[PDB]
Amino acid sequence: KREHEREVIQKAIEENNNFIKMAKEKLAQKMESNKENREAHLAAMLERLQEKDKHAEEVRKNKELKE
Amino acid sequence: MREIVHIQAGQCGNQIGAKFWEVISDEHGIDPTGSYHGDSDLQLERINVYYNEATGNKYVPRAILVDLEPGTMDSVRSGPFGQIFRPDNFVFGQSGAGNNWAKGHYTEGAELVDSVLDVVRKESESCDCLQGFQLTHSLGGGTGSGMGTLLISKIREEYPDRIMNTFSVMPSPKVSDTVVEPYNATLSVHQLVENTDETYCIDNEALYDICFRTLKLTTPTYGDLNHLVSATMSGVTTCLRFPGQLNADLRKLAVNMVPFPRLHFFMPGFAPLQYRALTVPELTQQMFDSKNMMAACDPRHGRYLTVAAIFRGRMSMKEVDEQMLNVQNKNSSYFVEWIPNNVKTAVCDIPPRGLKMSATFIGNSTAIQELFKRISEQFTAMFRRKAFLHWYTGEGMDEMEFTEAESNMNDLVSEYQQYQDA
Ligand SMILES: Nc1nc2c(ncn2[C@@H]2O[C@H](COP(=O)(O)OP(=O)(O)O)[C@@H](O)[C@H]2O)c(=O)[nH]1
Ligand SMILES: Cc1cc2nc(/C=C/c3cccnc3)sc2cc1C
Ligand SMILES: [Ca+2]
Ligand SMILES: [Mg+2]
Repeated sequence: KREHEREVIQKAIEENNNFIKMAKEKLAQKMESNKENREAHLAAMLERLQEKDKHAEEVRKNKELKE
Repeated sequence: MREIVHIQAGQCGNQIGAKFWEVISDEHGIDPTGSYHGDSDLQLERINVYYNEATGNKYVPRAILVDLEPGTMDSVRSGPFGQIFRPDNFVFGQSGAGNNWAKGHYTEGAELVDSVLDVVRKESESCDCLQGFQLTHSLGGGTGSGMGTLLISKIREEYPDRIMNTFSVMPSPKVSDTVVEPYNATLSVHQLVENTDETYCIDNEALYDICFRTLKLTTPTYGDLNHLVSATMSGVTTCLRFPGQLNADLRKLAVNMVPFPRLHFFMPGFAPLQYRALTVPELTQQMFDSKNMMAACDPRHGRYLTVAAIFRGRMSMKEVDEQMLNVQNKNSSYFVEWIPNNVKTAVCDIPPRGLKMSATFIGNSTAIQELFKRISEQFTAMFRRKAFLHWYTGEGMDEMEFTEAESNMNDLVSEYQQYQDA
């Protein structure tokens, strides 16, 4: 009975610790996934704007090849 | 010298325990300060049974006060006979048990139990000849139920050859604090079946009915309920605390009352429950009446294995003997025929306060199964849907332990039904 008393209280500790472990990992996964997604969102936005620069330079270059 | 160590655990256990000490201290003539101021040497002849003699001729109860929260024990220390208790014998935590058997038995209570055992050991070591242990508690809560039975388990390990008796308050939906009371009670009963010699089953439903139907109290409080318990506990311990014809310790009393190890759950009774004194026939009639039973079980639904009856006051012992022989010979169908002379009677000259004479009933009836059946119904009603189980599994318990406790009490019930049809 004594060793059962030990098994119960250490099962309580184990479950409480696993809950904290899972929560910490799930949160770390989400904040990391979010960081990658938001950066990629802004990376794609700036790349389009940097594409407008490439197009604008070709416009001025195309006019330059008419003079 | 036949010393008894008293232990009280939890809210109910301590409030009832305090009232018990409040009552017997009055009977022995001990004031709240611990000084004796009686009027008879008979009050001191067996004073050592429940009291330790202090340095300055004071009498300090051999009591140990246990709780997981300081709330109730602060109330005791601030009570009438609060200063009479040994300060070191106040063992308490801070967390509480939250009406949870698991917290009392496995987690919170486990952290405190060794501290209690040290006090128990300290009291036991200073006993010339330890007679046994005595626990007051409820089974529906967390501390008295969970830690109470854990303490019993520990005491049986350290004192395997000592008598372990309990005054256990059974939960009831009529007088309830939480819905998990049947869970806590079922878990505790399994412990009591194996680890106690005598358990006085005090049903709060019975106590409520007595206060309402008989005592004509419209709104019974716990205080009113504990008044009945206090008076019963005084009566049960009367022959142990006072000189008389009965020369027996806890063991000898257990031997004559318990024919089967597991079947040791008694139905307490008391009479009267007024200026007009009762006659001996009236005492005997009421004493066997269901309305004076405190286990909320009808004795006519079962049979008596053994019966003990204690009369207090100056009365015709011949008339008492005749009246006891009257009830038995008028209702012989309710007493088992395979145990000759199973009804024993003792008389004490000193009556309790307020009454010129009284009577206390101790019945080992098979009708007590009605109480366990009732608890088992309430248990199964929730457990079949695994309701409120998360409170317990969160403390490390498994569903299997519940299934096992449920099965052991159904076995207990079946065991009682076995001897009812004998
Ligand atoms: N007779 C009586 N029963 C009580 C008292 N206090 C609580 N109870 C019962 O005991 C159960 C609650 O257990 P409790 O002792 O309060 O919890 P604990 O402190 O963890 O042991 C409920 O079923 C209540 O009906 C009391 O003072 N007198
Ligand atoms: C036959 C008989 C039995 C009996 N048993 C008693 C129990 C006393 C007790 C007190 C405190 C704790 N545990 C048990 S009183 C009594 C009186 C008679 C006649
Ligand atoms: Ca702690
Ligand atoms: Mg309570």
